[PDB]
Amino acid sequence: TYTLVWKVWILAVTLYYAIRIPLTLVFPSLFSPLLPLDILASLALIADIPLDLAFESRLPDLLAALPLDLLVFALHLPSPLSLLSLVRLLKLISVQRSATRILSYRINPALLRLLSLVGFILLAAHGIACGWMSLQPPSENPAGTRYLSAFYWTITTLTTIGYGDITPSTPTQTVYTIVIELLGAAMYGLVIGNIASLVSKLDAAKLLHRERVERVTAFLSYKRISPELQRRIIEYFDYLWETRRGYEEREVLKELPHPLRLAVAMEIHGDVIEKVPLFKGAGEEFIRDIILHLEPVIYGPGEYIIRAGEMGSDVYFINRGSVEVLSADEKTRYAILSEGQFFGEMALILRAPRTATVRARAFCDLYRLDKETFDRILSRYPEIAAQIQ
Amino acid sequence: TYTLVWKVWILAVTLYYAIRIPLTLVFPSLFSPLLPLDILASLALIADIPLDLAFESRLPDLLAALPLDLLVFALHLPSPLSLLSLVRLLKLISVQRSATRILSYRINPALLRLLSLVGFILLAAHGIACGWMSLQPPSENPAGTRYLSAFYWTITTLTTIGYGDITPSTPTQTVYTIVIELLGAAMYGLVIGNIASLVSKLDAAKLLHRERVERVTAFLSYKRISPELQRRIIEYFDYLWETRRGYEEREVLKELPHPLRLAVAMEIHGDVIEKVPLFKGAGEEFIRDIILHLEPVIYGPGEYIIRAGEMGSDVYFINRGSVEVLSADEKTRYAILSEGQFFGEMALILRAPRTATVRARAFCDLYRLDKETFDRILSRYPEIAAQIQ
Amino acid sequence: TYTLVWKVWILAVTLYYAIRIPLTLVFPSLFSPLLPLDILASLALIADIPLDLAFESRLPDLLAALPLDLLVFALHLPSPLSLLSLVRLLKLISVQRSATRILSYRINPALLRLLSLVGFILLAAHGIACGWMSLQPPSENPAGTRYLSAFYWTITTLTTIGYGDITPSTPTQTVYTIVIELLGAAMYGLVIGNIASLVSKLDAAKLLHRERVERVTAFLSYKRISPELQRRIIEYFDYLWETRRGYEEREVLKELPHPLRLAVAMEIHGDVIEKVPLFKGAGEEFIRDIILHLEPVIYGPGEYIIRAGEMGSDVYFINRGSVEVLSADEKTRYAILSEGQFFGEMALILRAPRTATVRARAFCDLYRLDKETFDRILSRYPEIAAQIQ
Amino acid sequence: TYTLVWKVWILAVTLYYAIRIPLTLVFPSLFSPLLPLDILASLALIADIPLDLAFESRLPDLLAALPLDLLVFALHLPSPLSLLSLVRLLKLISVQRSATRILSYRINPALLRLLSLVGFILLAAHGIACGWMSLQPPSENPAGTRYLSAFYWTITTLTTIGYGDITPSTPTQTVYTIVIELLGAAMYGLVIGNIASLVSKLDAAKLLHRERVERVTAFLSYKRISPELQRRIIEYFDYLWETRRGYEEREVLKELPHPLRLAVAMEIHGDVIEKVPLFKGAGEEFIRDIILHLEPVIYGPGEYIIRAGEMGSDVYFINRGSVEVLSADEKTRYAILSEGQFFGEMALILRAPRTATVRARAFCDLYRLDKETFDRILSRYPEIAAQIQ
Ligand SMILES: Nc1ncnc2c1ncn2[C@@H]1O[C@@H]2COP(=O)(O)O[C@H]2[C@H]1O
Ligand SMILES: Nc1ncnc2c1ncn2[C@@H]1O[C@@H]2COP(=O)(O)O[C@H]2[C@H]1O
Ligand SMILES: Nc1ncnc2c1ncn2[C@@H]1O[C@@H]2COP(=O)(O)O[C@H]2[C@H]1O
Ligand SMILES: Nc1ncnc2c1ncn2[C@@H]1O[C@@H]2COP(=O)(O)O[C@H]2[C@H]1O
Repeated sequence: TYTLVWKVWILAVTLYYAIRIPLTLVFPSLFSPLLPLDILASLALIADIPLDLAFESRLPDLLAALPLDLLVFALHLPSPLSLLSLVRLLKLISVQRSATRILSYRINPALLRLLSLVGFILLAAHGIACGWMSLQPPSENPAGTRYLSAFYWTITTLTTIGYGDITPSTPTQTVYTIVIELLGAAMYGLVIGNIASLVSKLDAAKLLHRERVERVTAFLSYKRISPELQRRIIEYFDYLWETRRGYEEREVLKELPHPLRLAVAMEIHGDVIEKVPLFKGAGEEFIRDIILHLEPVIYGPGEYIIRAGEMGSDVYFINRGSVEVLSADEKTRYAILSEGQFFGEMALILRAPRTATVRARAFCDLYRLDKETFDRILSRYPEIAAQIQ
Repeated sequence: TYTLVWKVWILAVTLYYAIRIPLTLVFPSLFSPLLPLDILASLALIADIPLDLAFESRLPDLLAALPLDLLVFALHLPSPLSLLSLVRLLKLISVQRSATRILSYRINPALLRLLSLVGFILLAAHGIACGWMSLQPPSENPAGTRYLSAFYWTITTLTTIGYGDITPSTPTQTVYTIVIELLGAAMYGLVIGNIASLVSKLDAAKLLHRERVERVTAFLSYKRISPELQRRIIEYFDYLWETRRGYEEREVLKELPHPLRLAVAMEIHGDVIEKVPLFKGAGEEFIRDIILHLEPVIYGPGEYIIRAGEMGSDVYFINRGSVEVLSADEKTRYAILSEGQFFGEMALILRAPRTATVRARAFCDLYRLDKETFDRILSRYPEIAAQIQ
Repeated sequence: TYTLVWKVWILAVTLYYAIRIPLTLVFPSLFSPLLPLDILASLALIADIPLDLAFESRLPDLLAALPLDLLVFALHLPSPLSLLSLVRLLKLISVQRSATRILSYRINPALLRLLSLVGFILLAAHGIACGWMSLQPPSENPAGTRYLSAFYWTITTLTTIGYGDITPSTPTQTVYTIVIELLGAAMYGLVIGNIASLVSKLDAAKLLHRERVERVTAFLSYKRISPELQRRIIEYFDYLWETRRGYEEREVLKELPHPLRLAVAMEIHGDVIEKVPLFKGAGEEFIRDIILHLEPVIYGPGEYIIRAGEMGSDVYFINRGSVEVLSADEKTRYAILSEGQFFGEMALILRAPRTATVRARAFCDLYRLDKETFDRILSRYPEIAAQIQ
Repeated sequence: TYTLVWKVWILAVTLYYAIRIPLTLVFPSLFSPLLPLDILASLALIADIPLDLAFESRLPDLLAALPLDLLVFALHLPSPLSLLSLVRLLKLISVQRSATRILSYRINPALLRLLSLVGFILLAAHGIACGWMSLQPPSENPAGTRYLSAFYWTITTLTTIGYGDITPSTPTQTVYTIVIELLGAAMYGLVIGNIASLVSKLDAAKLLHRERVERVTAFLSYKRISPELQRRIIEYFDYLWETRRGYEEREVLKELPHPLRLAVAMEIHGDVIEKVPLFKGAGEEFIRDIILHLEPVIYGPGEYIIRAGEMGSDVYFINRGSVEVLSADEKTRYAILSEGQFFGEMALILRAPRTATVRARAFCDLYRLDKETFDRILSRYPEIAAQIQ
C-alpha cells in the first residue's frame, strides 16, 4: 500500500525532468543552480529501475535509467550531441503505463486517457517552446519574457488558432514551425477524438433507454395502438428508467455467475419466502432452487395481475411496490399487500379457479412463479411434495 | 406544476448574474444603476436556497447562496479581493443539474447537453471578454465599443480561428491569452465531440437497418443466390423499413413486461380471434394464452403461405395486409381475405391435408400459430378441448 | 418515374434562388438582367406548391411559395424591409427532406447528410459573403473582385482558419463577424461530427470481426491454448472473414422471416438433398421441414468430421468446400466428395458404428443434421418413416 | 512471398512520382536531371500494369499506366495542356487498395486508414505547395526557400491554423486559397474523424466491462443489496477483467464452430477428465459428448460450492483455481484440491446426500455438469451406463 507514494514521487520527478532538461538545454546557466535536484533525480531513477521488478516493453525504462543528461550538460556539448539528453522522457511511457495500471478501476479509462494526453500535450508544448528558443535569434530579453512568448506561440500553434503575430523569420524556424504545425494538428485531433469518445459514452444507459422507448413507441404507432395504452407503456418505461435505470432484471441477473446470482436472489427475496407458510418444513436447497426460478414482472397501476374465476397457475411475491386485492367481482377491498408480502398461494396446493382479483395500486414489481417450474422443482424433492399436498 | 415557472425565473436570474457581475467588475460605475435588480436577485437566491429541499452535491448552492458580490462591490475591494464575487456562478452547476433533471424525457439528452454546453460557452465568452477588459490598458473608448472588441477577440479565440488583429501586448495579457487559448481549444473539442455524438445517433435505426440489409445481401451473394431471390429479400427489407422502421416484432414484444405485452396482444389481435367461430365458448384466459403464443410472419407478394394437399399444422390471422386464396391447383380464386380475417382453421379441428392454397397479393403480415403451442394451450384447458373436438 | 426530373429541376431552381437573391440584394443592378429567370422560378414554385400533395411541416413550403422577393426588389425597399426576401430559402428545408426521402435507400444516409450539410454550408458561405458586402464600405471595386474577397473571408472564417488579412473595421462589421464566427464554428463541428460518424461505420463488419478474433484469442491465451490450436482458430477466422465477411450463417438466417428463410434454404441446399437417394418418395413439405433444421458447421483442413467405429448420429451435406474420405484406420482413400455431395447417410437408416472416417481437405462448409431433429421431422410424417425403415 | 518487395517498390516509385511530377511542373529545369529515374519509373509502371492480373475498378491503373507526363514535359506544353500529367496519381488509388488488401489482418484497419489518409494528406500538401508556386509571382528566390514558404503556407492552411503572414495577393491566388481552404477543412475533419473512430474502439473491451459493472451495481443498489455482497460482486468482476478480460466463457465458446469448440474443450479439460476414474472403459465419443456440455462457473473466495447433507446433482472439475474441502459440519479440512482435480464424483453413481462441503480458497474457476446432461449423454451410450451403475 506504500507503493502509491513512490509512484507519485516518480510522477513528480519525471515531470521535474520534463520541465527542466529542455529549459537547461535552452539556458546553459541552469545546470549548477539545480544540480542537487538533478543528482537526486538521477539517484531516484537508478534506485527505481530495479524496483519496477518488485511488486509489478522495458526498453524505454532502461534507456531513461542511465544519465545521459548529466554528461552532456557537464561537458557543454553542442546541440546535436546534447539532443541525446531527451531520453529522460522515455520515463514518461512507463509512467503512463503505470498510471493506467494503478487507477483504471477508479477512474473512467476514456477520461484517464484524455487527462494523460492533456498532460503529455502540456509537456510537449513546453518542449516546443524550448525548441522555439533554440532557433530564436539571440537578444537582450529576459528569460521569463521570451519563455512567455515561446509558450504563447506554441499554444497558439497546437490549438490550431494561428494568430500570426509570432511567425518564423528563418528557414530553420519555418521547418520547425511546419513540424510543430503537423504535431499540433495531430494532438488537437487526438484531444477532439478523446472528447468525442468520452461524450458518446457519457449517457450510454440513458441513450439506450431512449432508443428502447423510441423503437417500442414507433412499433406500437405502426400497429395502431390507442393513446391510452401508449401512455401506459410510456409511464412504465419512465418508471423503469427512474428506478432500475432502464435495466431489465433478467439481463442483469443472467450476466452474473451462479453463486453470485444465488446470493443476490437470497438477499432480494429470501425474507418474502421465509414468511410464506407453505414452504416451511423444507431445506435451504429447495428454497434456493425455487427462488432461482422466480421470473420478475412489473405491473403498472390499475393493471389486473389475475382474474377471479380463472384457472390460475402463478404465485406472486411483492418486492418493492404496493398492491391491493379486491373481491371476485371487485366491489369491496379484501386487504392491502405491501413489500415482503405474497399472494396466489392457493394455486400451489390446489388446481381450482382463483377466489379474488388483485390489482396494482401504484407501480409494483413482483416475482411470478408458474406451476411448471414449481412442479419441476418439487419433483426433484419428493420429501417436500408430501406436506404441500 | 407551478415549479416550472420558478425554475425558469431561477434560470433568468442566474443568467442575469452571469452577465452582470463580470461587467460590474469591469466597470465600477455599474453597481448603483442595477442595485434594485441586484438586491432582488439576492433575495430571490436566499428564498430559493431552502426551496430546493421542497419538491426535489449541494455545496455549490450553499456557496452561491450568501451574497459575496454585494460586499465586494459596495466596499470597492481590489481585483484579488473582488474575484470572490465569482462564486455566484456556482448557481450554474445546480441550474444545469435541474435542467437535465426536468426536461431529459422531452428533449434528446445529447442535444440537451450540447445546448447546455453552448450556453455555458457563451457565458464563459462574456466572462473572458470581461477579463480582457481587466488587462486592457485604460483608454478613452466607449464601453460598448471596447466590449465589442473584447467579445470579438474571445469569440475568435474560442472558435480556434485566430485572426491576430487583436493580440496581447503585455506579459499578463499573454498569460491570460494562453489560458483562454487552452480553454477555447477544450470547449471547441467539447462542442465537436457533442456534435459527433449527436450525429452518430441521429439515424441509429436507419443505420441498423442498412447494416442488417448489407450483411444479409453479402451472405446471400456469397452463397450464390439468384438475383430474383435477392430482389425479393431487398423488397421485403424495404417494406419492413418503411412500415416497422426495421424493427422485428418479436424483439420489441419480448422487451415489454408480461402485462403490457398481454395488453398489446389484446389490442393488436383480439378482434381477429373474436371473429373466429372456433374459439367461442371459451374464457378470456384461454384467448390471452393462445394469442400470447402468436408468432408473427411477413409474407411478400406472390409467396405461398401453404400448399394444398400438404399436411399443414398452422393457422394464420391477417393483421394489416391483403391476401388471396386460390384453388388446390390454383386456377380459380376462391375468395379475398383482408385485415381482420383468418384462414387455416381446418387444421385445428382435424389433421388432414389442406383443401386450398393461399398466396399473398401484396406485402401482408399475419400471425402463425403452430399445432404444438395450440395443443399445449388446450391441454391446460380441458374444458375448451371438448367443443373443438 | 418522371418525378425525379421534376425534383432535380426544383433542386436547380432553389439553388439558383439561393445564389441569386442575396447577390441581387447586394447589387440592385441585378433584378432586370435576370427578370425572365426570376419570373420563371416564381411560376415554377407556384406550380410546384400544389404538386407536392400529388404523389407524396408544410409551413416552410407555404412561406417560400408566395413571392416576397419580387415585391421588395421591384419596390427597392431598404435592407430591413428587404430582408424578408430571404424566405425563399425555406424551400431548402423541403428540398433536403425530399432528397433524404428519395435516395436514402441508394446512398449511405450518413454520407447523404454529410453532402447535404456541405451544400448548405456552401450556400451559407455565399450568403455570408453577400452579408459581408452589405457592411463593407462602398468603393470603386469590380463586383467580381469584391465578391472574391468576401468569399475568401467567409471561407477562412467557416473553416476556422482565420488568416486575419481581412478583418472588421466597423462595429457592425465586428458584430457580423462574431455571428459568422459562431456559425462557422458550429458548422465546422457539424462537418467533423458527420465525418466521424461516417468513418466509425465505414468498417463496421471488419471491426466486428477484429474484436471477435481478439476476444477469442485473448480468452484462449488465458486458458493456456497451444499455438497450434490458436493458429488453426486464427486461420478459420481469416477464412470466415474472407468468405462470409465474418457473418455467422445462423445469425443471418434467423434474422429473415420464415418464407424468405425457406426460399434461401431451398436455393442453398435443395439440389444436394435432391441427389440424396434416401429422401425420394417424399413430398416437398418433408424436404422443406428437414432442410429448415440443417445446422451449418465449418470444418478446417485436417479436421475429423467423424471417427469410424464411433456411434454417430449426424449427416453432413457438403455446400461449398471439398472433403476427402479415408478408411476406418485411415490408410487408403475411399473417394473424394465435393460440393453437392453428402455422406453419413447410413446413420439415418441404422444405429450402428460408422464404417469410415472423413476428413476435410481444405476449408469446407457443410450442414449437419442430428438424429433428434430428423426423428422429430419424420414423426410428423409417418408416411415417410415407412420406406426409410 | 516475393510480391511484398514488388509492392514496396511500387509504393516507392509512386511516391517518387507524386513528389517529382508537381515539382517538375513548377520547375521546367528538372526533367533532364531526373530523366533516368523517370524512364525507370515509366518502364516499371508498364511492366507492373500486366503483373496486377497475376496473383491478384481497374480504370485508374490503366489511366496511370501510359506516360502522359513524359510527353508534356518533353514538349514543354503550357500549364493547361500539362495538367494532364497529374494522371500518374491515379496509381495512388490502386496502391491504397493493395495496401489495405495485404496488411489489413496485421494492422488495425482504423489505424491503417488513418496512416493512409496522413500520407495522402502529405502528398496533397506537397501538391498544393507546387500549385502555390504556379501562381506566386516570379522572383529571384532560391527554389528551396520558396518551396519552404509554400509548404509552410499549405501546412498552415490544412491544419486550420491560418497565421496570415502568407496571404493571397492576386484573384487567382485568392480562388486557389479558397479551394485549398475547403480541402484543408475537409481533410482536417477526416483526420479528426479517423482519430475519434480509432479512440472510441481503443478500449472497447474495457468500456464494455465498465458498463457491465456499472449496470450490475446500479441494479443491485436499486434492489437494496448489502455492501458485503456488492463488494464480493465487484471483486468477482475485477478478477474476471484481470483474467478473461471481462469475456464470458459461454459467449466466446458458442461463437466458435463445432469442431474448433470441440478441440478447445479437448485442450482445456481433457486431462482433468482423463484423471477421473469413473469415465474409463469409455470411448472418445462419450468423452467429447460429456465435455461439450460442461458449463463453466466462477466461484469467489469463501463461497460454498455445495452443502453436505443436501441432495446434490452436480460434478465440478477444477480448471485454474485452488479450492479446499471441509467436513460435513466444517470443522476439519479433508484435503486440498487444485487445478486438474475434481470432486462431486459420488453424485454420478448414486443419488444420496453429499458427504462433505467444499469451499473456494481463492477465486477458482470450475466446470459444473448437472445430472440432466449426464443422463442425456449416457442414454445415447448404453454401453457406458453399465459399469457406472
Ligand atoms: N384478504 C386477503 N389477504 C391476503 N391475500 C388474499 C386475500 N384475498 C385473496 N388473497 C390472495 O389472492 C389469491 C387470489 O386467488 P387464489 O385462489 O390464488 O388465492 C388468493 C390469496 O392468495
Ligand atoms: N373461399 C374461402 N374463403 C375463406 N377461407 C378459405 C376459402 N378457401 C379456403 N380457405 C381457408 O384456407 C385453408 C386452406 O386449407 P385448410 O384445410 O387449412 O382450410 C382452409 C380454409 O381455412
Ligand atoms: N467411398 C465412399 N464414397 C462415398 N461416401 C462414403 C464412402 N465411404 C464412406 N462414405 C460415407 O461416410 C460415412 C461414414 O460412416 P457411415 O456409416 O455414416 O456411412 C458412410 C458413408 O455415408
Ligand atoms: N478428502 C477428500 N478428497 C477429495 N475429494 C473429496 C474429499 N472429501 C470429499 N470429497 C468430494 O466432495 C464430494 C462432496 O460430496 P459427494 O457425495 O458429492 O462426494 C464428495 C467427493 O467427491
